[PDB]
Amino acid sequence: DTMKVINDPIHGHIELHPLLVRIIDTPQFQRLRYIKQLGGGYYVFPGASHNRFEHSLGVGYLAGCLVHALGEKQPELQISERDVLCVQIAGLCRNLGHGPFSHMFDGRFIPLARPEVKWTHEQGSVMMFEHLINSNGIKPVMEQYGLIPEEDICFIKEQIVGPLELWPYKGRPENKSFLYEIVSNKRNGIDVDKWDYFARDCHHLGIQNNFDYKRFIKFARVCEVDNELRICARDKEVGNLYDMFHTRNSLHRRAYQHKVGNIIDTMITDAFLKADDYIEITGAGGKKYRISTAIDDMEAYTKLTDNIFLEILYSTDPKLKDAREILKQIEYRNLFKYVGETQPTGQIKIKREDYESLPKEVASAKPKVLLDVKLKAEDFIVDVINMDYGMQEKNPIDHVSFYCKTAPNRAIRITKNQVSQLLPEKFAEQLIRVYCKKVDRKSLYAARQYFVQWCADRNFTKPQDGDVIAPLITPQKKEWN
Amino acid sequence: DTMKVINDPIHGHIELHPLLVRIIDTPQFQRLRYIKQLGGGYYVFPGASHNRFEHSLGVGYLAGCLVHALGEKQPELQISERDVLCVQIAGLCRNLGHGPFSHMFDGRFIPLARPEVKWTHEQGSVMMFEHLINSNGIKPVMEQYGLIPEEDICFIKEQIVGPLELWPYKGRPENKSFLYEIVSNKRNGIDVDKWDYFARDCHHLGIQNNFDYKRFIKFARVCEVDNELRICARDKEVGNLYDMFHTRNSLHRRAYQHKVGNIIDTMITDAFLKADDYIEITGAGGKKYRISTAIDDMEAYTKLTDNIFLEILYSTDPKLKDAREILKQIEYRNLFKYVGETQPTGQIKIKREDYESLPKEVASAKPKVLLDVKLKAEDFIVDVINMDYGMQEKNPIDHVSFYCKTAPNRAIRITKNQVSQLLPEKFAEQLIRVYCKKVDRKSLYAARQYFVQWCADRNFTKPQDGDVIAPLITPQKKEWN
Amino acid sequence: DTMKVINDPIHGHIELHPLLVRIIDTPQFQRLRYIKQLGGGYYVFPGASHNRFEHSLGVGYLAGCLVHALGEKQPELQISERDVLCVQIAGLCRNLGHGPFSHMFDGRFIPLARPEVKWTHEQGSVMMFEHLINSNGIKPVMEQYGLIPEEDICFIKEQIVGPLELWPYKGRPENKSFLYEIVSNKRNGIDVDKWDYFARDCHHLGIQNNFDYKRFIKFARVCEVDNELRICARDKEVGNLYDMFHTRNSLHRRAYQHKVGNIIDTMITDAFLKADDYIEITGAGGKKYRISTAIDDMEAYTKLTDNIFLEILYSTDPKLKDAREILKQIEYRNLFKYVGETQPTGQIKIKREDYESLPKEVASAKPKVLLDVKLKAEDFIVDVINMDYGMQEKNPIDHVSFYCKTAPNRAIRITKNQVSQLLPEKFAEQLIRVYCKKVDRKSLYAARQYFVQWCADRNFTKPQDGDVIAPLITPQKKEWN
Amino acid sequence: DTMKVINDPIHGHIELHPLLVRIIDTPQFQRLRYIKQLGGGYYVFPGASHNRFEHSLGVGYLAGCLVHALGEKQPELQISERDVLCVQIAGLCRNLGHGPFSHMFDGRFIPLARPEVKWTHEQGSVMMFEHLINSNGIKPVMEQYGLIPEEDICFIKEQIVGPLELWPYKGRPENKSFLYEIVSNKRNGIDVDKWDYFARDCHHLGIQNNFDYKRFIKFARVCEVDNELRICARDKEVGNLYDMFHTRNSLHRRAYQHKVGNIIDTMITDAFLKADDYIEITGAGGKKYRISTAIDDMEAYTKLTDNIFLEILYSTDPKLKDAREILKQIEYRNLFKYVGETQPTGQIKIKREDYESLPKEVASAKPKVLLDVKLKAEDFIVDVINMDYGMQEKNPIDHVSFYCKTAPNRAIRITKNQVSQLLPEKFAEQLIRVYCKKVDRKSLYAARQYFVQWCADRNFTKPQDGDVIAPLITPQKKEWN
Ligand SMILES: Nc1nc2c(ncn2[C@H]2C[C@H](O)[C@@H](COP(=O)(O)OP(=O)(O)OP(=O)(O)O)O2)c(=O)[nH]1
Ligand SMILES: Nc1nc2c(ncn2[C@H]2C[C@H](O)[C@@H](COP(=O)(O)OP(=O)(O)OP(=O)(O)O)O2)c(=O)[nH]1
Ligand SMILES: Nc1nc2c(ncn2[C@H]2C[C@H](O)[C@@H](COP(=O)(O)OP(=O)(O)OP(=O)(O)O)O2)c(=O)[nH]1
Ligand SMILES: Nc1nc2c(ncn2[C@H]2C[C@H](O)[C@@H](COP(=O)(O)OP(=O)(O)OP(=O)(O)O)O2)c(=O)[nH]1
Repeated sequence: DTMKVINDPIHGHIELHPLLVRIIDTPQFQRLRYIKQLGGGYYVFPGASHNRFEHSLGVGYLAGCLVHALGEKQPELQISERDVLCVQIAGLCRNLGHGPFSHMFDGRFIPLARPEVKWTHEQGSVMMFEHLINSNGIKPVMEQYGLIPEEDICFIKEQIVGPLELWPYKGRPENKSFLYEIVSNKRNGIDVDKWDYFARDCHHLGIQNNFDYKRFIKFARVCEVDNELRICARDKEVGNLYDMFHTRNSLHRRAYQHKVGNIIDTMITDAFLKADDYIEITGAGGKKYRISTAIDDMEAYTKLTDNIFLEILYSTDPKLKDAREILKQIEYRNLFKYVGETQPTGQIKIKREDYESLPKEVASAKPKVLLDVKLKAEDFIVDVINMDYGMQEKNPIDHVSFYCKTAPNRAIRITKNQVSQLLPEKFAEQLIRVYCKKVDRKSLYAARQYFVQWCADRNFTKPQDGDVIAPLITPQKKEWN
Repeated sequence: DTMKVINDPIHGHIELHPLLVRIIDTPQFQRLRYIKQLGGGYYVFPGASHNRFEHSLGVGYLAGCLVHALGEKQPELQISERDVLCVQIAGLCRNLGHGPFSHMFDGRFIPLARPEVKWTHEQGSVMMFEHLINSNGIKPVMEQYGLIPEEDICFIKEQIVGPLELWPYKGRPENKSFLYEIVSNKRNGIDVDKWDYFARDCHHLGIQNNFDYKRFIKFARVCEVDNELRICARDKEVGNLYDMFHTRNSLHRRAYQHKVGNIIDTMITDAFLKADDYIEITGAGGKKYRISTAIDDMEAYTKLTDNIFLEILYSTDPKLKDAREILKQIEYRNLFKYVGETQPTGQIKIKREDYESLPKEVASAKPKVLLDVKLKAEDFIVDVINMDYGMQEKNPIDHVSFYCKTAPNRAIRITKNQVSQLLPEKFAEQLIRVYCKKVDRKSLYAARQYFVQWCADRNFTKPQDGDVIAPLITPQKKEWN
Repeated sequence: DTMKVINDPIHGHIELHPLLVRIIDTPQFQRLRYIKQLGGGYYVFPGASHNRFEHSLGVGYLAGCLVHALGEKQPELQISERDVLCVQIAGLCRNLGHGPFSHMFDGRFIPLARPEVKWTHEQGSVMMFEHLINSNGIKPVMEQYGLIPEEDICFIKEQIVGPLELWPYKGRPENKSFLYEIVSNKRNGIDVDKWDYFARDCHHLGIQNNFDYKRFIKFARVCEVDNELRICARDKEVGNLYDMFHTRNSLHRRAYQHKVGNIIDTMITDAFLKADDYIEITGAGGKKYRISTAIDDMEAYTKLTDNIFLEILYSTDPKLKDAREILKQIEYRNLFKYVGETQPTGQIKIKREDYESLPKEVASAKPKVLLDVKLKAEDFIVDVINMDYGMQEKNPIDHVSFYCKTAPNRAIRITKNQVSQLLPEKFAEQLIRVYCKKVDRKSLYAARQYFVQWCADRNFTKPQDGDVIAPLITPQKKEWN
Repeated sequence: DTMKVINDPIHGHIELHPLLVRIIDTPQFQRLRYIKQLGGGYYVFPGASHNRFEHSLGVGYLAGCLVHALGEKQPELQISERDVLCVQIAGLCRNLGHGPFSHMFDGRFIPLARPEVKWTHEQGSVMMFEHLINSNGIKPVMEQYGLIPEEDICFIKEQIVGPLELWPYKGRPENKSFLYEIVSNKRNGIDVDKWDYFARDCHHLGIQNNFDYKRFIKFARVCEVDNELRICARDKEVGNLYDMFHTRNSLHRRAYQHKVGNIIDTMITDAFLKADDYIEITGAGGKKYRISTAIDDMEAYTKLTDNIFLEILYSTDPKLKDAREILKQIEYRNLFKYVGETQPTGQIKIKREDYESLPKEVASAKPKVLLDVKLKAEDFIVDVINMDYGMQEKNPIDHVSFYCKTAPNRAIRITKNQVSQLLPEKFAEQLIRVYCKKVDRKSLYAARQYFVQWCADRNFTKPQDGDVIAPLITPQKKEWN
């Protein structure tokens, strides 16, 4: 068997080693063709038809580019072909755990369907990878190409999910620490997975990408930091690193958190929840699983993709009527109505436990306005979005090591003040979107009054259209004007 | 209510009139989200994840651009807002009739499943459009925005499929004949549908597009030709028009007729044929249809998309085992093996009626090579591809009218010699690909010997790799040496 | 005479009205072919070969696009063909006043050569425009196409330079106030000139542009604000508007203020100053002008372009030896050495009057570190860069009017807190770059010690490489540690 | 000294070895910043501001990419770092010999100014390279980095100009023959110089490029052919190779041979010829040269760039009045008028020696039409363009070697019949453009009559607009009708 070339619109011609091809040509990997990268986003950006499969190829490619570049510049690192292949495989396989409509599944559906369980796509990816290896006789192929399965499978999993539990890794030692910063960077989030989705999502969304990953690679080096060998960026690239996270935030703002994309994701999730008792997925030993329990059996999970949306949509069973009707309303674009957006002021943050109390709060507000209709808690959806630089409150650039041209082997730190006073002073905030399930004109008018009143009662920010949608309410709050 | 803006990666911001939005937001139109533009091509070019839905939006957009531009430059044409809307609707809806995996359905599956019927995507599009209008109460909406449904629905259908049967059209008169040249140009094939797929397919495939549709629009005018008002191009654009068809041929050669893309399409078609007795699709009156008969009932056809592939793949029914196994082999990349390509020589053309006799012919050849295995007719697939400039033998540029700068209202003709001696001497040819269903090394070696011998016996062209794959056969033919 | 089409890499096919063509085809306009958009930037980014001429065409094009879009959406504005042409002409002609190497001339050379005079490219553009009109018999042509020269020439000049001096404009009245916001927006800096250079500079520099001007145009409307009709943006676009200025800042940071591009601009300016007594430029009446005095006579200024660089470089006159030698050193890449960058802290701001005193201060600093060589004020260059959002300390978005979907004719305001807490807290800062004219290793080491000591003495920010370049000095300043 | 990174819009980040930087940072190399790649093309395509300098960097980059890829795939070739550097230097330096406005200088000016001499840019590049090496002490630097100047300078020159005059090369032996196929491919024209200008010219012109050089590199291998090791392409790439030449032809047709770009080049050449007696360029020993004789002294030639255009344009010397006036007319767009285009038929070919007789022939034609004015030989310009695939009549693909997947070390040939029947049947043709120096309406009408009559008299092809421009002449020729 020989290497294969794949033409990708983002990366051009990607060379795949025979071992990589063997891993790719399995039901577990090919499954990713049937899961949309941006889920409900496709229903707002028609270009975003792209799936997790092509993203995965790109991540594997870029992982190879970075590890190869480091090895070529610094032979002293002793990076090996075996190392390169393991990094590529991890890059290739770190999206294996995604479910129907990607983030919607891990972000919205599973938390509601199975609150007791803890689930992440990372854990899913490790489980799927194991299933892929075992179901397709990959281990023999790995030794054929010089890999040592026991150590290297461990190494690959560790790159995906982190320590499987002083040096916490078993797949490689401290001297090769930098290898763990390529595919999924737990230290500061600067990894090749972001680089591919920036470029790929932008290509499909029809929005341009400002981050130059090729430049980053060119300026990347490995230096000793606290007795570890780690990837360091050239000092002058610090502005570009801040911009990388800015680009991520802008993609979330324009696309991933689009108000309508989110509501479509919300509606699809509700449809899945209502279908969950009735859809069956056959797993290992012929046993039957549900959408919510397929995560327990990888054989079942292998067959859990975006297709479930169509299975529900095309169903005739009366048990599926409620779920089916929701999806049909999406098709007719009878969506829940966006009422508005606000943000908390000052120190105050909204806790995850409190999310459920929020619709009730909106319904409880007493706008001093005559209303034809009275709305109830159940008529409102409140979606809270945490926007940050990937490390909650923290500045990820405080967790980057740099080097300077006069001493390329000496790692240094750079503070925010040393860079620009125009940069963010905070690295996390919350957006609160409110929608109404009643779509009639009178209901929407009422919803706007409750919403703006709630904002005022809580001293949230004035909605941008507040003076238009609620001219009677906005005047009462002095701070607003 | 109001117009909507959609951001498209190819065209940027597309404005959709409220009437267009009403048509788009229906089950019949949204269905196109679930049908891949390039079908099996996605399995060779990972970027080609795009669906018929986004292509349809682009076609409607470009149809609007062209009709609008003509009206702005030539007020004397009396192009009306009603005309603009009807052209946009036709552009939007001319892909409604496509089936699962696009060309595979009309090009491969239906011809085999229903040889008696004559089916085209164009006919399908008209039927689906009628179903869309009737199922969603569109006619009242058309009247609201100034359309006259009887005349305008006729006009829209005519743009899609041609005369529904001296001026043959009923939707518009001879003085608006040019309007019929925008969405689906039956005169010479220069239409906005091609312009969108050139740009869109290129963007997703990762191959660059050489044709400038915007330039064409800028140089397009309407002139009187044989007592009809028709779209004419500036004389000087003739080279670019030849190049448009060159671009189309290159896209077919690189992508649409990719040997492996074609074989995947072939395998999927075989799977569908084997599943056809067992898959049920519920149509009007709760009644049940097959993949092959859903075309008879639009309610059933509405639910016939690429999902069928996954329904088969994920099935457990023993009756579907053979169909399911084919799709599973696609996943493992255990595909039928490409043996080679050849072409007829001289005046020889291969008739459609003779396609079935070809595998037998290959199996009947007697290569003077020792073979451990003997292959049979059923082990071979022979795929004949007709590559042309869209009008069989004819030069489409002979069916274009031009105008010159010194007399912009005077239509002229331009012959091929008046342009370049480097242009094609012929405008149609045939490519013949041979594959083998037995994938083992010995079988593939044998298949190569039969194939090259068959080529020699028929006086077809020497396969490009003939001296390598069949060194003992190739020497025999004098014409090849 | 008829309209002309120009193919532009940024905008595609641009249509130019015959009047515009007459203006373009003059020595005064064609001159812009010989002035680089980014001056010394070309010597760092080899792609940035582009000239002011093609930028000007793009600005004229976009000015037309915006005025046309507003008129089509809001017929009630009574925008006239005469208005459209005047806006296009202003867009076309607002770069006429640029001198050799663009910003370098107005930003560096003229302030040093002619400190008494107040010169701006805007003033230059008005003067050149007048010279263009008068020298080429344009006024008759304007009348031919329906313009009224007295009012319209005034209007065009006002768009370029602002009031020529309660409504301050004479070219158009308050009802057409929005027209003044297109070409050069004095209210908030959101104009089509920025939009072209973002796209064009990015195209040539090899840096991606993330601002979508076409989207902005689509969402732009005219609303009444304080008894003026002004351009308003859709409320939703506010994030994108903040990002427009972010993009501008990033282009300055990456490209326009590149440390080496700036030093090359500095060296070229020094060469021009040394050549100024000896280069002659023949103006009106055969009178001779200097590089520094050509601005006084437009006939002379017409012949003052980047050519002057080559005239000096290729000269043999002994008087030009010093100037010529500087340019020759640029060619050998024997440039002054970059020592580092710092910023003021707290309330501290560096005044224009204090710039020379800066080199002396650096030279005056006493490191406490032994040095082989002693450096003098004259050996240092200190370049102070004011980075802001175009309105000094002010937030330009506070000077934008918005509209909301529920009331598109009602102008509103949006504050920064209503948007994101991750946005800049400040909108202006200063960067201080230090270079050394002595390029030897010992001199450079000494320069680094003086520089970091100076930073510490002034309480400026710690240079990013401070611990590497000046390990002895960095510890002393507690604030840094 | 260390490697430098340059950001290029076409290639992104290009790494330059220190030796390459030393060569680049010389007056001889930096000169290329002041010569436009497409000469007069800039005056038709405003995007084409790019210069020979940035093209040269790209060619050096791609030369490195190809040689490095071959070495990585085939260690047995024994490609050395020394080899890589020499190939890069040749790629970098193969444009050193270009003169003002590029092709205009070698293609139009020198043939007229110095008919006795045989001059090519290739010869110029070798001379300039020698001058560069000797003037800047490069040989010691070459030795420092492991080059052997005697052998390697010879090798570099040979790559640029071919054998310096059975293996004809002295710089490398037959086992490294493939190295000579990278920078300037004398065998078939497939070289990295074309690849850069395709991409770069397209980027700037605003026309898309459809040739994928990266793909070509990926599929390139070295195989033994007639006792030489030569670069071979994968068999299936043959279509793409035909398309490479098609792309070249299309760029010539759309851009490089644009009728107006050519006439501007013609006018500039005439201006240079009229200025030649009076412009002085100071060369070695202070001696003076003319535009036409600067090619004799490299020190003078170093200072011969596009600036000559501006020196003439800005001159006041009465002796330069005639030359200056031509350039001023270009600025006013008072260009000679395009009359039309035709081609020879049958076997007819127009020799270089006969070009002079053509204007007289046109003037001699007797159209049987009444004319107000009589035109003379001197009023006509006849421009003959040879359009081919780079090898005159020959098919360059007949001079390409291929390999097949089954036997990657075995070189094969592929004939045109083996490929596509839609490909060109001829590989060379001539275009004849006629212009008139008299631009008045009566003169232009007369010119059209003479032109079409001449075409008929000679049995050339019917001009595309012939029936409009000469309705009384075209009916006469039966072949046309
Ligand atoms: N850019 C470009 N990409 C192509 C072209 N033809 C195919 N591709 C894409 C499709 C695949 O993603 C990738 C590899 O396709 P190939 O046809 O070279 O591989 P295939 O396995 O069919 O051929 P082989 O097994 O090597 O004979 O390149 C082309 O002409 N241009
Ligand atoms: N280029 C670009 N496209 C965007 C941005 N935000 C949204 N889009 C895309 C998504 C859709 O295809 C299209 C329209 O999205 P909008 O958010 O403007 O429409 P939506 O109906 O959500 O808002 P509206 O109903 O007007 O309040 O533009 C953006 O910031 N930049
Ligand atoms: N994209 C593209 N641009 C072209 C092509 N040919 C010329 N251009 C560019 C060059 C100019 O910037 C612009 C107009 O060129 P044209 O050749 O159409 O105008 P020209 O005045 O030479 O012809 P005309 O006076 O109309 O007979 O378009 C082409 O084939 N494709
Ligand atoms: N894409 C991109 N290119 C940049 C950026 N900054 C500079 N460049 C370009 C300009 C040059 O062509 C090339 C190298 O610029 P650098 O600033 O990295 O090199 P420089 O020699 O100025 O710094 P050094 O000597 O390494 O301290 O990259 C950036 O932020 N993004």
